[PDB]
Amino acid sequence: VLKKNPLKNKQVLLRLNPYAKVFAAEKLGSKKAEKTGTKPAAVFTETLKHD
Amino acid sequence: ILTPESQLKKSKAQQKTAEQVAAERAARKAANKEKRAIILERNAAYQKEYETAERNIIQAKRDAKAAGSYYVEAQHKLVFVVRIKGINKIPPKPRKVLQLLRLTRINSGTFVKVTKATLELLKLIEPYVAYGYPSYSTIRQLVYKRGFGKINKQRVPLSDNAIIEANLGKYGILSIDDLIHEIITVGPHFKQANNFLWPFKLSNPSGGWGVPRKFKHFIQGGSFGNREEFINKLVKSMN
Amino acid sequence: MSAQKAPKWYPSEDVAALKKTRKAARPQKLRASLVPGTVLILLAGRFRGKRVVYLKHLEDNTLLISGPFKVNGVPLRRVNARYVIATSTKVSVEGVNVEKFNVEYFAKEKLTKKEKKEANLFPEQQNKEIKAERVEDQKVVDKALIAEIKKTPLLKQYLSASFSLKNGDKPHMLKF
Amino acid sequence: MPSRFTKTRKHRGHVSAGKGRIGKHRKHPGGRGMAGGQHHHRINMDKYHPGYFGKVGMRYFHKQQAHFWKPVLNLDKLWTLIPEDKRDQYLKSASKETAPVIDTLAAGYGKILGKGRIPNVPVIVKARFVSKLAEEKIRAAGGVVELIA
Amino acid sequence: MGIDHTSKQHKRSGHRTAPKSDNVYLKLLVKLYTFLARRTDAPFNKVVLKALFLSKINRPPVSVSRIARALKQEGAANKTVVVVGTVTDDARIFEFPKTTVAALRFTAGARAKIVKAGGECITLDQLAVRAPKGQNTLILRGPRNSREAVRHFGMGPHKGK
RNA sequence: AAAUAUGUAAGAUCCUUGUUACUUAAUUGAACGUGGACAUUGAAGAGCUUUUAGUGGGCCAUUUUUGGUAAGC
RNA sequence: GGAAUACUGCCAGCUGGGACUGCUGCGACGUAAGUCAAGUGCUGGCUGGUUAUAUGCCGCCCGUCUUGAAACACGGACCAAGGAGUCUAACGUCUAUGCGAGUGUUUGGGUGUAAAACCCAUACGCGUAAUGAAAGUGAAAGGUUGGGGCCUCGCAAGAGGUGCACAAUCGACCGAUCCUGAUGUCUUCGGAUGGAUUUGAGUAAGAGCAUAGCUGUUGGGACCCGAAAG
Repeated sequence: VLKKNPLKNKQVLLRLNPYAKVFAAEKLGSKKAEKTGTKPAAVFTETLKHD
Repeated sequence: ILTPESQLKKSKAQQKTAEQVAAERAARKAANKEKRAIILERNAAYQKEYETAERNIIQAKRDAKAAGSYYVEAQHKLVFVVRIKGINKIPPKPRKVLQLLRLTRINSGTFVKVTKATLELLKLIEPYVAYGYPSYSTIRQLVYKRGFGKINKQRVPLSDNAIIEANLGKYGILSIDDLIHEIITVGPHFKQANNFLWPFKLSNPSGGWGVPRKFKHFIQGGSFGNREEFINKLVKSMN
Repeated sequence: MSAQKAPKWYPSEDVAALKKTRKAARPQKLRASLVPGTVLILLAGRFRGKRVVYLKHLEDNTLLISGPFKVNGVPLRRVNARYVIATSTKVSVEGVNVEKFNVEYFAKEKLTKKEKKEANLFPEQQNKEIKAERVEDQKVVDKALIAEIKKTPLLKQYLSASFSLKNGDKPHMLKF
Repeated sequence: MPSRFTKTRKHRGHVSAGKGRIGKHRKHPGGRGMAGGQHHHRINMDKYHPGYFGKVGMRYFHKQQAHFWKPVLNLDKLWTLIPEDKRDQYLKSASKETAPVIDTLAAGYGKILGKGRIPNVPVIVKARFVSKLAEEKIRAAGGVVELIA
Repeated sequence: MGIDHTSKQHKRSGHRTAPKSDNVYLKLLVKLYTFLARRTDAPFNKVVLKALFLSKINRPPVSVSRIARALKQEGAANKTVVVVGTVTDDARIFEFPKTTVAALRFTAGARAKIVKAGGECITLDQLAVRAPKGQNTLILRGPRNSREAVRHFGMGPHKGK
């Protein structure tokens, strides 16, 4: 019946991670893609005044 | 001895199955980067229709009283609630509603959504609390340091590994950027998203810029009460 | 094990990792304050001259200098000053090694060694001044203002320094 | 605070009626009678108790009836029958319906019911000399209730 | 602060591995159960363990009559009876429909009657080996709690008012 | 009255089929009960039992008071 | 329309740098060789207490009495030793543990080493149903629901069957009452049926007894002492 289940372990120990860049590779994907991606960024704002 | 050793190789497969997920996340993250652009711009976009419509609006308004006719903006905004004030000299009353929001101690935090009913319940809580909308970014900074792990496991933080691979999530994507976007938009079962793990346990403010007087309201000139701008400043200090 | 409570049993050698991040001081800190590293020289005082390798900061100023003397010898400092300005040799220390031990040729090699950097130094001293140079040496602190010039340059000079530091030691026991 | 007299509660289980009150039975009269002379006992055992025992203990001589159903005096089966005045019979164990339990046992009864002959699978319900009351043993000898030294 | 949090801490746990074990066998047998429960699926084996750990108030006497009607009488067609406490002898129906009965303890008469009827009387160790998954099993039963040594206590017990 | 108030302050499954009942004209109805089928902002703050102890003399403040000129009444 | 910025974001991270650390599922440079995060070296040597100062607890102590104790409330000069929940009964539990719808054995006899011990006949109770002044009489079925569970399943969900602890809900019975009372015998009166009731009992509300160490309760002096007393 048993060999159907396992062992062992554990293991947290630290967690306090951030900004790095190395831990900032882990906390992200997106924020790395986005990281190129930002501001908001363009144009136009002038009409809105001018009016 | 040979045969269990072959079982150890299989663990290299498990090493692949999540990574196949990693690749899925990279894509998800790329789509959700455009979803980030929208969260930032939306507030800005509302303002454009007023601006476009009205030359009239500004000059009359600084100089004199009266208001002009034609348009008007409605607004939603979700909230974040932090308990400044302690238990001492209060009824259990109001305390049992704190326990309901899940502000267990001072420098506890809970997010709340946009509605009149919460506010009315929040009114009994009120002299417990500074509250307001923190912006898209300060909330990102808020999750990273203060967030914690779910039940069926203890406290394990919101830190990098633990969100990407773990965190339950029936409704939608748990991953760090996806989860944060999704609560702020306050769409479907983002109230189930805001069934966080459970309270953010905030640091005391540095410099006491987070503490203007406990005595006072934002109208008295203190900390108390609703304030969007000040809550983002306040949370930065809670770091 | 077994039964039956439970003592030990030993271990180690592990870790782990860093690497880009290995590096970042390792030239550097020099970058903030200017200068080369050690070996550093008496320009001043006297005109022609001299060498020492900076074994210590007890703190900055209070600095340890050395060379050889197992028997009768030659001297040695802890000093808060008296005379020293930098050269163009750099190690991967700043300035930590030490005691006042050396010995085999040390005084003499360091003496031949100096000639070159000092000979490089005196024209640049004539080019700027000399009498003035004492007042700089007297300081000791130091460092920012002007770290220059050339000299020409190292390979042998490093060899003495590396040795001096290694030399600075001793083990082998003794009663005197 | 104690002595033990303070506290103790109260000294003796009284003041329980007076001021205090709860529990037990309190406040008596009420019946008394029979005295210490014309008194106890009448022994009563359920027919299930012999019924269980019907298989072990038991092949008990004839007549007509079967392999397991056996005639048994209930008087020889009940412990402490000899100091008892009379021995009385009850009624069966459990098994579906309003419920039977099969034996065609029966003898030696010093009292039996109208719900103890009837739901017992048809029987030779036989009563003892002692049971009848209308028993005559004017002089002479026998029936005589069982005694043992 | 406090509360719910204080209340949970204020409680307790939960079972508890039984106070004293006079029987050596009972001390290892219970430990064997937590052992089996944890390596595999079996919920019953984990449940039985707690009950063996509690004293007079958890451990159930079950009678032959109570087995005979309940699981036995052609219902399910002959499962495994897990009697946590002990069986007691009390039944005659010219019993029983089989069966493989499991318990900590049996009376002599109970073992005797059950083997003659069918199955095996099985003190639970033999059952655990052959059945281990714990399917085709009923955990039967209580009482325990019913009416003769409940809060029917203390004098001339203890009705309604 | 209307209170205005404010704390409060209790309060948040359906259908069909058959069979039974029922109170009330040999009279009209529901509603009962069953048997069978169909279809539906919160989070451990939490249920029950046995046994146990220290009272069974309080105090201050805040708010709302009632007596008292008042009072560390 | 060019005209700082209030209030605000990100990444780009440049850059000065203190104080506390030391087998898992990955994300990132690299087709390639493979590697980057999570979960430190080089020299000179080889602390607890006790006497006395700075600063703070302190408004002793410890107790207790108290709403409030330093108390101008109460007790003790100092120290060693002595100095307070005892025994068992009986009732109720808790807890184990052995036989179990009965279990239980004084004392004899036999044997016995130091008393002890053991075998057995087995002196004698609360259980095995109850009511009640007493005559007298005397029964076991059935669900409804949640949920522990199996199987039929599909399987990281789940329902429908089938069996039921348990508790809540319902009825139904056995005695007691209270009331019609057959069959009838026919001096006499013994008693089926059936219902309502309150209470007590029985089935799915079925089980102890024994000793043990312990708690409570009454007790006996009853945790100890303290009084004038009769």
